[PDB]
Amino acid sequence: MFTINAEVRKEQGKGASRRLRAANKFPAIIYGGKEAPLAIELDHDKVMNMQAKAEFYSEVLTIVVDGKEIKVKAQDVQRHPYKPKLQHIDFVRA
Amino acid sequence: YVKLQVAAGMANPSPPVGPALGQQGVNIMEFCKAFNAKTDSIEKGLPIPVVITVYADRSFTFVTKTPPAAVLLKKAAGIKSGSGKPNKDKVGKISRAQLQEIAQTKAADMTGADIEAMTRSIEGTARSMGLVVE
Amino acid sequence: MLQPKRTKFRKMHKGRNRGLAQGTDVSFGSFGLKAVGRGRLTARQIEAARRAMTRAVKRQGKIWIRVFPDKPITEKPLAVRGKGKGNVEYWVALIQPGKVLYEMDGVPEELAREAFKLAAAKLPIKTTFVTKTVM
Amino acid sequence: MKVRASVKKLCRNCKIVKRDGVIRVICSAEPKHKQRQG
Amino acid sequence: SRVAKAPVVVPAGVDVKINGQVITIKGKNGELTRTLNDAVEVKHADNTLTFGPRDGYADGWAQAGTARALLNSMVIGVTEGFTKKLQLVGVGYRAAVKGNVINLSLGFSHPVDHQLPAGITAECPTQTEIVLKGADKQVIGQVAADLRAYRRPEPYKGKGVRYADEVVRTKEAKKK
RNA sequence: CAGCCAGGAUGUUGGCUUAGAAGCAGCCAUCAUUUAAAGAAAGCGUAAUAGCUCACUGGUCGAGUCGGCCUGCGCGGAAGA
RNA sequence: GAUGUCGGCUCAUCACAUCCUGGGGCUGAAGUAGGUCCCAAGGGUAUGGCUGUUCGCCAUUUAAAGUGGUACGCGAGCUG
Ligand SMILES: [K+]
Ligand SMILES: [K+]
Ligand SMILES: [K+]
Ligand SMILES: [K+]
Ligand SMILES: [K+]
Ligand SMILES: [K+]
Ligand SMILES: [K+]
Ligand SMILES: [K+]
Ligand SMILES: [K+]
Ligand SMILES: [K+]
Ligand SMILES: [Mg+2]
Ligand SMILES: [Mg+2]
Ligand SMILES: [Mg+2]
Ligand SMILES: [Mg+2]
Ligand SMILES: [Mg+2]
Ligand SMILES: [Mg+2]
Ligand SMILES: [Mg+2]
Ligand SMILES: [Mg+2]
Ligand SMILES: [Mg+2]
Ligand SMILES: [Mg+2]
Ligand SMILES: [Mg+2]
Ligand SMILES: [Mg+2]
Ligand SMILES: [Mg+2]
Ligand SMILES: [Mg+2]
Ligand SMILES: [Mg+2]
Ligand SMILES: [Mg+2]
Ligand SMILES: [Mg+2]
Ligand SMILES: [Mg+2]
Ligand SMILES: [Zn+2]
Repeated sequence: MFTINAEVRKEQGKGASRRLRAANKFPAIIYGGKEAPLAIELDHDKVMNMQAKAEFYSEVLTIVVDGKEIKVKAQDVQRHPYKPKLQHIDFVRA
Repeated sequence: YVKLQVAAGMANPSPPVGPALGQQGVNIMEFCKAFNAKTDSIEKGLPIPVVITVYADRSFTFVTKTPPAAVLLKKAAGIKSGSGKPNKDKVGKISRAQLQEIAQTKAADMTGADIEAMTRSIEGTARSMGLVVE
Repeated sequence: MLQPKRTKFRKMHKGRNRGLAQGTDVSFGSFGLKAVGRGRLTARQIEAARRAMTRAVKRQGKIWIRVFPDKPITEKPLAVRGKGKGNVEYWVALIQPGKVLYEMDGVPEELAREAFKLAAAKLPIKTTFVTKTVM
Repeated sequence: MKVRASVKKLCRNCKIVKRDGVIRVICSAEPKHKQRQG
Repeated sequence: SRVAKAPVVVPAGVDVKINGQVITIKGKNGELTRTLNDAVEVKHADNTLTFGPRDGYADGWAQAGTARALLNSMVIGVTEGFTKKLQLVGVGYRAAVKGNVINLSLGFSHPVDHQLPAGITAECPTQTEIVLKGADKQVIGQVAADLRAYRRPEPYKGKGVRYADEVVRTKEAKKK
């Protein structure tokens, strides 16, 4: 039942990623299968609240990007070194 | 008002009974005459603490109390001593017949709907002393 | 008081202490005390905090120390002017933000929080209470 | 009166109050618990 | 806020007069006037005063709550008044009222003469009791506090001047 | 939520110990109970009981209330010729 | 191409982290007498024996015999 709304990233790299996290979003990547990887931006507060549930890391999530729905599983998460924040997430296509 | 566990047969020994109720204001002689007539039919050596509703000028009248339960458990056990920590060492488990005989003492002065419930209250002190049922 | 049983060399350059820590996850227990600041932790401090923690939990559960004082620190004695490096006097662990310093298991979370607060009161660096995460 | 940098409730009857820019602890049950930050 | 919400009823025989911020209350027990804080708007309405905040004031609701409490105390004061009772505890401690001066003997080498304010009266039923009466709650509280201050109750025998409804905790002198 | 109103009883002064320990020095059992409800009891207090009252259960009162997280600016911590 | 030293004497001036005196909170504060903390710098704050001493010990006082800064105040003021 986990649904996450995402945007396609229009800029990549250190500066753009830091600007995202200063604007209270964070970057993430969807890869796997035969499709090309998709780099996305997520809303930090909503996703941070969702990932508190243990089922976030075991269930099949749905990421809505540009209207299309993609079934994924959380694969890796980079956390802030000491704040309760998220830096990045890997999603693998399910 | 100084209260102590008064004996039923002995009247006016200075240490244990003098300040028990003779110093309260109760006529100790008349109390240990009327309650003594009661304890003449009561069994030998049963300390039964009644609730005192008395005066201070040699006038008295008393209410009755149920005879206790913890005194009568050590008869068939053969030991007149207690354990520092029960459920580890016991004075010898006793019979449900003796436990029900003890419960018979506190059966005629209760308002419970079902009388079978209070079989656990009597064994509360049984477990607190070392008398575990079979 | 932790200190290496033996070392290749007696004395070490001062160096510096930049960067973020490695070892930022509760890896052995369920709860952790994590550094938020940057600094040095002396062996005496590590041991004072360990004592405080352990007495708070009444020696129940399990406690891990994730840091070890492997850097020797020299001092020059009083009233000395050069003339070679001073003498090793104590040992420290370098701490960067994010470093999990202690972990606990086998106790309730409230008790772990209390024990860790008592411990953090012995340390020269700001810290925060963390819990194990599944990923 | 205790005068400390750290003033805290010491029992369920202690109350924190700020008077004239000063944090104080006032206790209905125990005079030993009276504190003022300073 | 919640205190300011509740309006205060004006009983029959009590006349209120609102002139901007100045409020005057007249009753069978006396006349009391108060200048309200500038953040408070008070409406007479229909035999019931209501209190609210004026626009542009950050503490308007707090000021309105205090204004409501004060006006309610004013109404009670002009209708039924306020009474305070003090007791003297200790051998030789005595009180007596003459006109509007309370004479206290409290173990000092000099007598105590306390002059009452304009609108406070005192009676001494017994030699160890003082009863104050007045229309101003704050004033009667101040007078009672001043009388108690001469000999505040002490913690080993409770001796001194105490409020009648005051719990005076005692303690025993340290052993040895 | 806060406020105000009622009870906290039966075994039982549980047992040990002590000159006495009674819920309230300490130690072990720490479970029932009628029931709307009561921890063999939170301190105070008694030489010790009595007493005090918390936990504990609701009756009124009619709109918000509680405390964690992050974050901006401020407060105390702050004594010298 | 010189900024005279330790101690004493004479004369001081400031700070307050207060020795006395003033005001207060807590006390394991009965009283008398103390302990500890807060406020407070107005004024006050030993003479002798020993030693070059500062210091210190000792005798005997006092409400008390404060702690520091001032080129470890002060030798174009004295001593030496
Ligand atoms: K809410
Ligand atoms: K000076
Ligand atoms: K003084
Ligand atoms: K004092
Ligand atoms: K002065
Ligand atoms: K010397
Ligand atoms: K000089
Ligand atoms: K000279
Ligand atoms: K000169
Ligand atoms: K000269
Ligand atoms: Mg750059
Ligand atoms: Mg380098
Ligand atoms: Mg490194
Ligand atoms: Mg003031
Ligand atoms: Mg600051
Ligand atoms: Mg300031
Ligand atoms: Mg020259
Ligand atoms: Mg000062
Ligand atoms: Mg004084
Ligand atoms: Mg001066
Ligand atoms: Mg001045
Ligand atoms: Mg003057
Ligand atoms: Mg001579
Ligand atoms: Mg000489
Ligand atoms: Mg000099
Ligand atoms: Mg000087
Ligand atoms: Mg000169
Ligand atoms: Mg010479
Ligand atoms: Zn308190």
